[PDB]
Amino acid sequence: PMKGRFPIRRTLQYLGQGDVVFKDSVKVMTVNYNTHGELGEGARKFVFFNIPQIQYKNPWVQITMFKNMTPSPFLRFYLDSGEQVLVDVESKSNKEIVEHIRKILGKNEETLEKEEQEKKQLSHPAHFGPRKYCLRECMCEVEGQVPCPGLVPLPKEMTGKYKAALKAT
Amino acid sequence: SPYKDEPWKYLDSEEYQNRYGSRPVWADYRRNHKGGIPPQRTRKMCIRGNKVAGNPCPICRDQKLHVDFRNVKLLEQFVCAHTGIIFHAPYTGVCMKQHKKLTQAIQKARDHGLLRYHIPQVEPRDLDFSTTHGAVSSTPPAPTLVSGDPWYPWYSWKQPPERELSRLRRLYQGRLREESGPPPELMPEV
Amino acid sequence: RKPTFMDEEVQNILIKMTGLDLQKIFKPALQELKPPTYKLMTQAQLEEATKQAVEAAKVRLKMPPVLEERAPINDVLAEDKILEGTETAKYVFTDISYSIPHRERFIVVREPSGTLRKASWEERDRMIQVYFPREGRRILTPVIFKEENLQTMYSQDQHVDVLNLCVAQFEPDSAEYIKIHHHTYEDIDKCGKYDLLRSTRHFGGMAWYFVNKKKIDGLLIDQIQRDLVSDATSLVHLYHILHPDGQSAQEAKKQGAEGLHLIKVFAKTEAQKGAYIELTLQAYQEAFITHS
Amino acid sequence: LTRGLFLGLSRQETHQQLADKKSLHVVEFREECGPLPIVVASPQGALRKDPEPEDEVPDITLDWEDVKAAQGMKRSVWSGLKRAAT
Amino acid sequence: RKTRHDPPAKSKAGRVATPPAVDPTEFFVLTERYRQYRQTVRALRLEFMSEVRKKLHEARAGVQAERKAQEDAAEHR
Amino acid sequence: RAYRGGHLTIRLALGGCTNRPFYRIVAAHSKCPRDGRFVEQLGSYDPLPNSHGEKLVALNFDRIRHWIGCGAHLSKPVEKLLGLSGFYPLHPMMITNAERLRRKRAREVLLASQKTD
Amino acid sequence: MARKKVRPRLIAELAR
RNA sequence: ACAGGUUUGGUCCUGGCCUUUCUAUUAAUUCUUAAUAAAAUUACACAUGCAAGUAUCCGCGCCCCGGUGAGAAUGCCCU
RNA sequence: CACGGGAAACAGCAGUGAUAAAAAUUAAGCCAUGAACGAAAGUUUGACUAAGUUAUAUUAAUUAGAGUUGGUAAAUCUCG
Ligand SMILES: [K+]
Ligand SMILES: [K+]
Ligand SMILES: [Mg+2]
Ligand SMILES: [Mg+2]
Ligand SMILES: [Mg+2]
Ligand SMILES: [Mg+2]
Ligand SMILES: [Mg+2]
Ligand SMILES: [Mg+2]
Ligand SMILES: [Mg+2]
Ligand SMILES: [Mg+2]
Ligand SMILES: [Mg+2]
Ligand SMILES: [Mg+2]
Ligand SMILES: [Mg+2]
Ligand SMILES: [Mg+2]
Ligand SMILES: [Mg+2]
Ligand SMILES: [Mg+2]
Ligand SMILES: [Mg+2]
Ligand SMILES: [Mg+2]
Ligand SMILES: [Mg+2]
Ligand SMILES: [Mg+2]
Ligand SMILES: [Mg+2]
Ligand SMILES: [Mg+2]
Ligand SMILES: [Mg+2]
Ligand SMILES: [Mg+2]
Ligand SMILES: [Mg+2]
Ligand SMILES: [Zn+2]
Repeated sequence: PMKGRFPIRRTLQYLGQGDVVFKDSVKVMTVNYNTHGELGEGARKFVFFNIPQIQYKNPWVQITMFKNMTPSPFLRFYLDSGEQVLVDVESKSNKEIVEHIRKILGKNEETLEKEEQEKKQLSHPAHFGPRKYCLRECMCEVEGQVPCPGLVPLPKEMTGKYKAALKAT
Repeated sequence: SPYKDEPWKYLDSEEYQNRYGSRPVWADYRRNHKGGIPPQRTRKMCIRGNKVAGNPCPICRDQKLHVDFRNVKLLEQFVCAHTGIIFHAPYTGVCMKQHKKLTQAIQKARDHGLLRYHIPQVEPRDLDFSTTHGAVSSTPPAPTLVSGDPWYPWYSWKQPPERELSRLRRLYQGRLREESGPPPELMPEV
Repeated sequence: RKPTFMDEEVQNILIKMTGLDLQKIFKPALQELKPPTYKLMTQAQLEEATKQAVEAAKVRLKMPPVLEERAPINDVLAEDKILEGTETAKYVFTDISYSIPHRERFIVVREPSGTLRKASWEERDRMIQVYFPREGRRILTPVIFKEENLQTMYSQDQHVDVLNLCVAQFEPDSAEYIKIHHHTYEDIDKCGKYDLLRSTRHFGGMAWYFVNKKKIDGLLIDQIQRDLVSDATSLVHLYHILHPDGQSAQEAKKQGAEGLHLIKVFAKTEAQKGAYIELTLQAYQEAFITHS
Repeated sequence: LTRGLFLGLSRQETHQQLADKKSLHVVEFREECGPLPIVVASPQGALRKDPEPEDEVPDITLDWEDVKAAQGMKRSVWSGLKRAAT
Repeated sequence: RKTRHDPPAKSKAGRVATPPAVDPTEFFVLTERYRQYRQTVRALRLEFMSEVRKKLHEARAGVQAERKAQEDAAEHR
Repeated sequence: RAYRGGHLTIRLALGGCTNRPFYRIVAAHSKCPRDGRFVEQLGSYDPLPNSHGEKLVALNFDRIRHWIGCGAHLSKPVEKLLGLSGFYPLHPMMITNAERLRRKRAREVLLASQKTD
Repeated sequence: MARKKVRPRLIAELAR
């Protein structure tokens, strides 16, 4: 990327390196911030940097911006059970908010690592099929077993053409 | 050629040093093709029968070179020193028949330890080494196993009562087949 | 309470016995090379980077477990004489499930005689590899582990690689693993190539094998010639722990010395050839006094 | 092309010159050598004790061709062709 | 394979079936084996059925489930 | 595909090239094709002996009893295959075929010897 | 599933 | 893309066309054998044979398998 | 769409006419597997299995012809 102020924030690595995963009960995040004043530096930098990372990890969570409606920047979270979480940011920096958000509503490290651990067992190594879903495609790709007749031609005694010839004779 | 006894003798010979020198065999060979991009596949073979087909490949132009697993100096020239991967056919220019020979010879040589290749450090297969579990330790014999009796009563052959045989004969009369007795216990060999 | 390889006492002795050479433990391997990454660091940050490598080196130096020979499996679950000649080949059934550890899986073979018996260790490990493949393990026994091929690798001082192939291919408690490791340890002893496995993670295995075979004469001579004495006496200290009821360990309680005198105790008590040991220790002493 | 290549290569900055103008160590992290911090050049003279200011998001100019290739989107039929020796 | 609405063939329009012969002794023994075999498999099928009920019940309202539910609720407050 | 009815069944699905059969133990709706879509693949069954003279069979035991528990039908060969492993009692047709082999072999032995004398 | 161009077929119900 | 040919008396710049790489069908010329994979003009009209039976009568099954890409921006993912 | 009407159905395997630059056998068996039915021995199955045919592709070998030779782009002389 050439255009833009910070082209690095528009690459797949930057979108994927942000680790903030909301719980299944989080649906709506509303961010209000001001375009003037030194107090809103943390809020504006949070919108300019971290929000793309947050949305990429939570595709199903609505994120809506509102500019210059409240003198004090804040973040509002709407849960599934109607619960409202209000986060107040007036001097916290860009980094602080992400750490604060990750603790009130983010998922725990043990929960994330066990979630993908249970995902691994779906692609069981012992199965056969297409390359996109299974490792091997046939039993001939295992050393020791009878190889595919395409690569190594089979002995005549095992070919069905020879088997039928002797039965009819 | 009188070099089948020791193929590596030619590599240590003075003739090889005089001609090729320090550089590999395929250094002075250039492949003539149709334009800027060479075809991704070289000649299948250039030694068809007894006729040498045009400009030969580096290995098929001097017949004294033997592609075997004993000599490592020749096979080292076709393996990257740093990356440790086998050069493809377009990189050198050898014919496809000899390229297959090189890959098999290199693979055999690495299997015999004559050539060095990377060996990653591998963790042990299991986390806990316990032989206590019953999958590997011997389980107590079944009461029907020690006695020698079959595992189920109906596995063996039992003579039906004659009343039941008469009933079946009446039901399936006309289409009846010859009955048979108990099966032999052991089958002899022809 | 017999000594075991996992004890904290023996592990701490062997951890400082093998040493730590960053250059040798991190050697550029023959793989797909990628361009290096450069960054600017101060003096303080350089030590932080160095100590992280030390921690990574320690994890990379986890010695493989060493066990005794496994007992063969001879168990018959059931016998069926009705299927004596129904089939010619034998069926092998393997229970596959991602949740069951490989040590608890059921591998049961139906012999053509009709006997439902568990699979032996030789075939049990083969079946697990077939249905649960992993890097470095061949289904059939590679030709590299024949006696003829090992000598070719040994003549090319490939001892570190042979051990690394053996741990990946065979099971640590298997019979083939033991005979290959013992053969490798025997050969390096004959040629005095103990320097090859200095920073190698496999150094604990050969030291433990020597302390159980009562063959420390060769190893102690090399360490003194390498001017590594502080760890040399630790090796002698290890000997007393493993073999307490002996004349050498009795002297350590009688005389109650320290330093190089601990080697002198063994050199004159249980050492099979103490003439070289005492002379080399004498050679070290005079040289060290001159150096100091 | 000839003038541009020589002008660019003559403007190349070495590790030693970079270290001297920064007065900080330059550490080379080989990928095949693991996390071992190989040192290639040392700043002769005074060594600065003040660490470089760590920016969370660097401001650098990226070329779209480099990022496209890095993400695995260049699927031409001429980029990955096998060619002859150098 | 044919469909519902197509007409059948002409040559094979007279025959219906020709059951094979029945060995009296062999048929009775085979019938007896099946009666016990079906009985044994049915008990295993019901035993496996009860196992599935146990597994599903524990996943829904097991003791560990209540611990998990209370833990997240306690953390949220 | 939307089918009118059908029952869940554990069966063998053919595979491999000609003269080299290879069966996959799969569990799919009875009305779907033999190589068609399936619920879960359980194991494998190699019909040809290898260099060791073994016919490899793989079974997903904890999953196999799960589908049987929920009411899945079994075909003729999988019952014979499970019976050999010992998960199920020997199929009655497996024994009768064995007995027929002995009687045919016994007739073959007598017939050869009668001609000999 | 549905689309914005659904045509109200009536003969199928009439035949039923 | 590692690029190459071509504007002009001639140089630089801008800008098209084409070459070099791989796959499929048909055609021309040519052709010895074996094995494996695949088999494809046409939703045009069709001779003849066959493709759904089983079963102590009831019943169950009978484009399910298979075939085709005509139709519809149809749809994919998901509740 | 299919009550109805036109109208009298191979877009099941093999095969035929027409048409297109497009060219597989009017063949064998239910031995395996799959599906239907029977309590069951078992029966049916052009799905399939094993074969027939074709350089359409890949491999091995037993096999030798085609194209190009001003430049991009490997390569020639003598005549008309
Ligand atoms: K151009
Ligand atoms: K059949
Ligand atoms: Mg096939
Ligand atoms: Mg112009
Ligand atoms: Mg001109
Ligand atoms: Mg043609
Ligand atoms: Mg053929
Ligand atoms: Mg009835
Ligand atoms: Mg279809
Ligand atoms: Mg079409
Ligand atoms: Mg259309
Ligand atoms: Mg339309
Ligand atoms: Mg029809
Ligand atoms: Mg047809
Ligand atoms: Mg039609
Ligand atoms: Mg025609
Ligand atoms: Mg065609
Ligand atoms: Mg024709
Ligand atoms: Mg004909
Ligand atoms: Mg037929
Ligand atoms: Mg028949
Ligand atoms: Mg049948
Ligand atoms: Mg039934
Ligand atoms: Mg065929
Ligand atoms: Mg010509
Ligand atoms: Zn050649």
